[PDB]
Parts: sequence; structure tokens; C-alpha cells
Amino acid sequence: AVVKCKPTSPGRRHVVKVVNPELHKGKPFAPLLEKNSKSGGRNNNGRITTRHIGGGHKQAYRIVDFKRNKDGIPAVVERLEYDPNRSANIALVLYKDGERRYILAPKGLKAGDQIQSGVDAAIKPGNTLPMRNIPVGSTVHNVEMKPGKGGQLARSAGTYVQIVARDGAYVTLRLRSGEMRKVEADCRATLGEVGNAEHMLRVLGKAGAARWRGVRPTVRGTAMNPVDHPHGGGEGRNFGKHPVTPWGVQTKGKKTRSNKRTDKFIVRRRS
Amino acid sequence: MKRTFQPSVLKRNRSHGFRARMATKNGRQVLARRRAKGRARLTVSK
Amino acid sequence: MQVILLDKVANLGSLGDQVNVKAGYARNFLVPQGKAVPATKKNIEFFEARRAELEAKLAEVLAAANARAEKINALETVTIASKAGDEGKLFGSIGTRDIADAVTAAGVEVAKSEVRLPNGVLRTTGEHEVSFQVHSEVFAKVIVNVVAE
Amino acid sequence: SRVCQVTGKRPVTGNNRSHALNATKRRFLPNLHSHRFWVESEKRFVTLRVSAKGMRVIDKKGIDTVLAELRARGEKY
RNA sequence: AGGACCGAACCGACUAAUGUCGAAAAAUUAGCGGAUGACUUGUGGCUGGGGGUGAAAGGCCAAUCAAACCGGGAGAUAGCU
RNA sequence: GUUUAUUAAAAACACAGCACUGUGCAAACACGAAAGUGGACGUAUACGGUGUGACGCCUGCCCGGUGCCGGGAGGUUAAU
RNA sequence: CUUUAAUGUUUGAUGUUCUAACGUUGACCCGUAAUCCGGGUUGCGGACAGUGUCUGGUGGGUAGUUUGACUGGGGCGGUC
Repeated sequence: AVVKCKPTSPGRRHVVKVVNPELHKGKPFAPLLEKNSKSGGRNNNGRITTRHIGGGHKQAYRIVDFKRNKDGIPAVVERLEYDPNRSANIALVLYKDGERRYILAPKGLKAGDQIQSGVDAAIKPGNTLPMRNIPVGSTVHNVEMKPGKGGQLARSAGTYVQIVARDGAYVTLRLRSGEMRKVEADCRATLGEVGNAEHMLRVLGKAGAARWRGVRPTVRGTAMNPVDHPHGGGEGRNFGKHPVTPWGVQTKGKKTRSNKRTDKFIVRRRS
Repeated sequence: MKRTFQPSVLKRNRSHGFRARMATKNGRQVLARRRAKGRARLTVSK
Repeated sequence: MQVILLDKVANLGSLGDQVNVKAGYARNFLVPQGKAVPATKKNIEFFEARRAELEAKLAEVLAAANARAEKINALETVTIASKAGDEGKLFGSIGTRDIADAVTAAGVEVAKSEVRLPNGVLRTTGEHEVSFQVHSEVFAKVIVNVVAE
Repeated sequence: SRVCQVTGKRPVTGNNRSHALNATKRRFLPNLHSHRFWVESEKRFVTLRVSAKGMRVIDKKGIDTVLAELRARGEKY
């Protein structure tokens, strides 16, 4: 649900919250937790490799099952939980044998639902099937690119891909970016689309909302000096230069895709 | 006025102590230069 | 490069002739597979006598043994029962491990790599023709019928 | 290190004269490649880091002779 | 409930005066701003000089920064005093 | 809210929001002669860069020049 | 010689298939109570990619330097 707060005071005026009543109001499953120390954008050398990253509230990593290797074992959905790491919510799944796992929650998933994995599975949302068994023209999420890898495509909230073509041992996928990718058939995918589709409606409201979300202030190149940035300098907001990255690479319409290795799996580019 | 020098025995030893100097070769060269000069206090220590 | 040949190559196979070959081809294929030996003024003398005719029989016997063993099964047919899906959509794709194991259990004694699948990987249920490459010039035809359970 | 395990080739520094004769320090690297050589003595494959020239000498001279020379040199393959 | 309000500790440093061989190599006195947060603080770590860090002032990096400090090339060179 | 510790606390910087653009994940990009790390145990409702700066009404005309993207007849064009 | 057409030859651009080089930040097993690494098995790519030498283009991202004298101060103008 989307609720807009009353303009009680500045900073709360523009906040738009996304309240999810069916979320679990309690501590998560301790056995599946794992510490996640923040890096602040620093790498092993200790230098800032990625800017505008730092701070934020402490958050624990949840071991989410992406491979879904428990084939032929029906499992019930215990509840849904808030995972700070993903944009989408996660679901606690209890298998018939009595083990609990975390999975991405699609739109149609809710407590008390039944899910299954492997070829011997129905077509209900949330089931894990290989594309060869999935009918063409359907919506799937958490797609794999190589068998057993785990799934990398369509993992964010409200994301999905289409089965557009089936060329024998290969399948063509149309991604939310308008990209048509050729993928090997045997590797797995999950039916339905990721839940929490209203992630756009949130606006964070104020400056500090981004601050405790792990994001640091961004400094425009113009405000910088000539030495530290290619932009900057001059009296009175002078630019007179083509936009560029801080390291001289020309941005704003310069393709940086140079792989020559995965191009054989690319059918069409973005448009 | 918080001056620059804020003493701390632990940090002083872990930054300029004997074991810190010997860990890396350059510190080893520093000890060698001190010995050649014949300084009474080779390094910092209690 | 000059190299003496032991096996019969389809294109340049003449059992020990000084035919130029690419160095990479010899290093990657001929040498590891024992189909050739690097002869440079030294192995030539040994080949003229110890291998010019002696090794010919030692090489033909293997071809004869393969020919007799690969006709062990007079029926020349394979039947496997699979729990295929309703109206097609076989349970899961099957490669060569299953058929090779079944053939070994009841049929011809064959290795794993010896099996070749020219027509896909036998996905659709029904009768299919499979070719086995047992020798450089010997081809074997086998009929495989998958029965839905 | 970028050192051939057969011929001992190592990177060698040098200058790159420009059209205006300007000199800048460069470095010529050997054409090293990781290759897997089949040896019948052990009936197994041994991985080596060799250059294009190194692979030629292995191709000409016996693989065993190169290994024996390599063992004498004291380098572990 | 609140980067909500008034206001001590705490953090900050807008105005004036004093002080400029001062008590102090930026302080005191009287007012002033924030004060549940993008807050503040202790301890210990990480980032090393054509580099770091920077809510961006060429600011900060041991009272020194449009390129730190120490030693060396080095008795650099000085058509200048 | 932040800033020129030690003459400038501001109209400057940041800001939520908006737009453009790059990136299909061995991602772009960054630090590294390299390995390897960060990005991220994230994967397009995500991430980087750039500009603008809540919100309201809007954001017009011009592709010559300089960039960027795409095309390809012909010309020119290194090593070899 | 102008003008044609078989077989064999030097072949090179182009396309298809294969795997044994090579890639694998795919899976499984072992060293090994090990997310490194190595080996083995297998899958997927595959003579591409990637790397070395040579070479064209791009290249203030970075570096070393230059940017005259006369002159009723200098600059501008003019002059040599």
C-alpha cells in the first residue's frame, strides 16, 4: 500500500511511505543470517573505488536460495519478511522434510501458498522450472545464464523477463531493459514476477533518508576546481566543455560496452 | 586547544615500535641507520 | 613440419610419409593421441624396420577387434522406458551416460566417449537413428525407441 | 613473474624513439603463454608458462630433454 | 510521529569589546546557532605526496599545503643583490 | 544541514525531486605493470556518470560549427 | 593476341560444422575441519576471446617546454 503523510513539518512533507501490512513484524530467522560489514566504497587497497557510498544503518545479510536445487520437494510459505539488502521482499519457505529457506517473493506469493521446484512441478507462480518446460510467451524472474549458477536476471522488485523465442537448445529472453538475450535452455528460472512492484512510489522525502540508506552526497563537477575535475573553474558558472567523467572519459552518449566475448548471446541492443 | 600530540602508549608502540620497524624492510633499514649512528635509544619503548 | 604417421588420417594418412603438417596441429592432436611421433633424422631409421611393417599388424588387430566387438549385439536396437510428460514434454533431457550404461548392462561392451548423438540429444520421444563412430572408417547404425511410462 | 620457464626470457627495458627522436622508457614483454604439454614419461599433462620461441624449442627438441634440462636448472614445473 | 518547537550538558563560532612585544602562535567577557539527529563523542583500525581526502574552500593531510615532511643528487643554477 | 582549523558561514556546497546517458553482470566504472579487490555476496523498480535543484505553471525555435550515435558508394590511408 | 571452357596448381576473402589448443569469477570429487589455489571428471564457449611484437587513429588523462625586442612605465598600436 502507498500512504502519503500529512505535511506536518518540512522533511516530512514530501515523504511517501510504502507500508506492507503482511510483512513479518518480528526478528528474522537467526540460522539463515550472516554478518555484512560495510565497506564504504573502499577496496583491498583502501582507496575509494566507488564514490558516494558510506554510512547507513547496520544490516544483516540473509542467505537467499537462488539455485533452488530442492527438486521434487513441495514447500509451504511460512511468512514474508523485509530484507534490507534487496529492493524486493523475501519469503520464508518450509519444505516438507522440515528445512527452512529464503526465496524471492513474486507478486502472487503470500503466506500459506504451496511452491515446488523441478520439471515435475506445476505452472503456478513461484515454481521453479527450466525454460524448456516453461511455455513460450510467459513471464519469469530470477533467471540463470549458466546451469547451476543460481540466477542473476530479473532479481529486483517488480522485474520480469519474457520468453519470446525457443531456438532448439537456446531460449531468447526479452529483459525489462528492452534487451533480447540468448540463454541456454537447461538453466532454471522462476515463474511470475518479483513482488513489491510499488518501489517507485517511495520518494525518501528528505536529505537524510538517502543518508542512512548508505548513499553519500554527490558533488557536481562544475562546483569542483579545475585540478580535481575536468569541469570547474571560471567566474560565474562557466562550463564551455563537453560533459565528461571525472577521469576524462566522455559521458552523455558514449557506449562503453566492449566485450567481444558475450556478443554472440546478444540479439538486439537497448532502444 | 587540542594540540597535535595526544599521547597514547599503545599507538606509539604499534606505529614506531621495534616490532613494527622490523616487520618491513624499510624499517629494518631505519634500525640499521640508527645503529650505524650509534644512537642510545634505537627506537621508542618503555 | 615433418612427422611420421602411425594411424590412418582421412586426408593426409599414408602410414609414415614426409608430409608437411602445422606445428600446432601435431602438438595439440597427433602427439597426445599417439597418432604420430616427431622424427628428425633419428626416428626415421627406427621406423623403416621396427615400425614400417611390424606396427602395421599391431595397428590392424585393434581395427579388427573393434569391428568384431561392435557387432556383438545382433539385434542392434535399444529400448529405454522414461517417464515422459503428458503429450510430450519429456521429463528431462538425457545425454549419453544413461544409454551407455544400459548398453553396457545388456548389449555391447562400449566406452562412454564412443557414443555419438548426431540427431540432437534424443529429446522428442519416438524412434531415432544414432551413429556410432568406432573406427576412422567404420560406422554403426543403431535404432533407439523411447517408451513413455 | 613474466619469465619463460624454458628459454629464461624476461621483460627487458628499453626506449621508444618517437618521430622527433624523443625518448621514453618502455618495456618489452616476452610472449608468454600458459600451455599444457603431454609427457609420456609420466603419462600426464604438465602446465608450463612458455613463450612462442620456447614452444618451438620444445617442439623440436624432445619434451623429456627439456624437462630434464629444466630439472637440472632447479626450477619446479 | 517529527533531519518538529523552547532550552542546559555537549557541539558550533554570527555580532561587539578587550587582547596584538597578549593569560593564549585566534583566546576571554556579554549576547548568538544546533541541541533525537545529515547529531556528538571515547577506543582501535584503513586511505601516503603528481597521492590521499574533500556536503567542494585549492580546503585538510602533526602550529607548514596551487603539491607535506626528512635525507640524498647538491657546493643544483642565479646575465641578479 | 555543510564549508575557507587561524580575517569571508553566504545568494556558495549539499539536499529530496526531475531529466539525460552508460551498464546484461567475468556489468559499466575505479584502485592496481599483474593477480585481485571495490561496485555487490547487488544485478535494469539495480548501479555509475552528468546537469538541474522542494512544490505550482512551464521548459519555445535552430543540427551549420564542435561532440556523440548510426550508415555506407567512392576517394585517401600504416605495418606487412 | 582479342574472345572461352574441363581436370590438376598457388591460393586468399567469406560462410557452415567439429574439438584437441585456449577460456570458464558453471557443476561435482579429491588434496582439505579451506568462499583461495591445484588436480580429476563433466558441461558450456572455442580457433573466437585474450596476451606479446609491429603499426594507423584517438588522446591536456598525464608530462616536458615555449609563448621576441624596441617602448618618453608596461600593455594595445606601430616598427625590425
